[PDB]
Amino acid sequence: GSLPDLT
Amino acid sequence: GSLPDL
Amino acid sequence: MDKNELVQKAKLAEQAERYDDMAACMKSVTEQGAELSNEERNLLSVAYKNVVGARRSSWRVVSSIEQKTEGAEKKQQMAREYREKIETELRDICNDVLSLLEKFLIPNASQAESKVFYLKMKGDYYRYLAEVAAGDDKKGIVDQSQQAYQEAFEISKKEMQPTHPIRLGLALNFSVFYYEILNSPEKACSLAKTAFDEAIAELDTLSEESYKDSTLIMQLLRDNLTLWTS
Amino acid sequence: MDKNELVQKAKLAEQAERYDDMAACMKSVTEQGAELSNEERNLLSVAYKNVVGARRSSWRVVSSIEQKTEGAEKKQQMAREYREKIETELRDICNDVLSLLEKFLIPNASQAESKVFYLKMKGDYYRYLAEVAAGDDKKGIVDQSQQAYQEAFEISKKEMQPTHPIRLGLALNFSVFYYEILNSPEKACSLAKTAFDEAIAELDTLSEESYKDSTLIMQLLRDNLTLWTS
Repeated sequence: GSLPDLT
Repeated sequence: GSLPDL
Repeated sequence: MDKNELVQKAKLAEQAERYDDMAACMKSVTEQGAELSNEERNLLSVAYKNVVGARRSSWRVVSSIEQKTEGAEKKQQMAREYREKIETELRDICNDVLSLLEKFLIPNASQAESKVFYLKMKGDYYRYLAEVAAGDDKKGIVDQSQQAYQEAFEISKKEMQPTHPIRLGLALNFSVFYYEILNSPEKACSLAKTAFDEAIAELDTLSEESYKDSTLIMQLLRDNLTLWTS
Repeated sequence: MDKNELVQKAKLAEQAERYDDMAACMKSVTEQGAELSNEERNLLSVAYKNVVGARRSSWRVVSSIEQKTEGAEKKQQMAREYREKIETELRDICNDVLSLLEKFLIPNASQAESKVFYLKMKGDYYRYLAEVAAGDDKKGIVDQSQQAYQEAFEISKKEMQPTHPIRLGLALNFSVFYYEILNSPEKACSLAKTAFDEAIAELDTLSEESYKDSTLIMQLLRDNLTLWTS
């Protein structure tokens, strides 16, 4: 798991 | 709603 | 390429969710002129369902923004122009489908099962056009969707058993047409209820190839029924 | 066009889930040469995350089918040729991002936070190239990813608190680079563990604007840690 979108 | 994909 | 190579490239594209590729290969298969198998029929329907569905979903979002930006000219006009660009994509996709239907699929349908499948498909894609049409062209588009559905409906009623998944799926979308396009909750409900009741009285007639599709569509018919009555 | 008009169409495209349009508008904003705001920066990263993410997702599906069709020549060869078609799209997407990063984003980054964001982004899209690279060019691609991450890492450690979401997200993706690209689980675990432990030793430094992103990324760091230890 890489960084997902948190926008 | 309408028919989905199967 | 080879027809069967096209078909298995469409199957690859489906699992990769590359539906533009999927529709391009199933369109090429259709244009070779031979009647589609039940499997080829399904891939063509799946391909364009997703190609047009992306535009339908994006149209509804942008249309909602256009209506809620009154008083903000630049943003409303920007939303309207983007809505119009999505509409042109949507209309071009449905004309692509409806032209394959008129040149290849409907005229070459030898069995009632495929005739009903394709006339329903014609009703669906005119209904998708009606979702975005304005009064001028909408009346004729609505009529084109209704008469394809109606002919499919009569053929299915005479040639297919009440639990046939193709006949059940047509009743589902025809009922949706009545509710969403003609805004008649009564007729939508009575069509959905009649198809549900007549199917559930003959569950013995389910084959093992058909039972999971038929019972799902039955559940969806009853979902709409319960949503449209309360 | 005007910068603000480009940005509001990118926001329109995002809500319509038309990520090709979204990247096209943010690529145009970037090429005007001015430093991107934090909001414009996020819009560019979200847009290209989704355009490249579609190809990465389709690549993994097709690559897995290619791996599971050994012994079935026709199916494996079709999957391999389709994988190569997808690889070219993927490479063009990351070359497009990496050239925006080298021409505009990194050289015009005036703040340490922006330098860490774009150097991590440079590490990210070389990592996506390394995911599909083979032969001679893979070693150089892997090194470019590692050195982008390494420089972002050093700046982050010297200018940011351990609970900063950008520093934590960089540690997350650098940790993933070590595990999946360098096939080094110890270094991956040790990087993720240190980032988690250093954040939890100074939770006082958590801002209320950032605390939910920081605590989520910490949870994700430990998820990889626990999955990489099993």
